[PDB]
Amino acid sequence: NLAALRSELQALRREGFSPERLAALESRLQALERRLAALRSRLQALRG
Amino acid sequence: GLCALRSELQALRREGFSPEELAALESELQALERELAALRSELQALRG
Repeated sequence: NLAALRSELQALRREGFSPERLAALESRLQALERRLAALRSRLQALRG
Repeated sequence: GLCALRSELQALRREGFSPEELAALESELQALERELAALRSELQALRG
């Protein structure tokens, strides 16, 4: 579902939408992914 | 994606992990869930 958000983000960049909000949405998406990866490593740490 | 981390967290509770142990993980999960819902509404905000 995250890649689906990236597809919608890129589609908005192709359609020439607001660069200020698409940039904040991109950096917000990069932050959420970098926090999901850390949350995966914590649950995985309980098994190794 | 994020759905697997929810199932991975719910399964830990099924494995005997008390809600106090996963409190840091369940609060980080919900913080990303609402982050995901906010990012989706921001997408509709541009198309709006």
